[PDB]
Amino acid sequence: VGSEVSDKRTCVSLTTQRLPVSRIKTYTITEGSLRCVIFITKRGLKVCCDPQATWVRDVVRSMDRK
Amino acid sequence: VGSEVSDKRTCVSLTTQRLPVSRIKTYTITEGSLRCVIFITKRGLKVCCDPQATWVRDVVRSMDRK
Repeated sequence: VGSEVSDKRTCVSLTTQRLPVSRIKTYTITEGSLRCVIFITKRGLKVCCDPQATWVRDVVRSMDRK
Repeated sequence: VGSEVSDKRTCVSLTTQRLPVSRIKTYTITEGSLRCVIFITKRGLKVCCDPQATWVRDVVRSMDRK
């Protein structure tokens, strides 16, 4: 959520229950080059599948040899 | 049988994306005393959390090898 609503990621957040969870944990699903992140919260869950969509050449990484 | 039906599989579902998935799979979360079942589909995601209440006898799912 922010002061802009255009392109975040394709994530959906569904609110269910109000029962406490052990910890707000995130699960990553990786199937067929598809990532999915699940946020378990005490008021709902966020599930966000990403087919490496945001994976562009940003920043440009280069590992220092050693 | 009729219009009386407040009982349903209490799962929250949203349809997002349209990319084919490797397998419509389910991940079952068990954190604390909370169970959750996540359906990955090629056009949506179903997250069904169960704090151990939706225990009905049907479906009969042999655990698809995660």
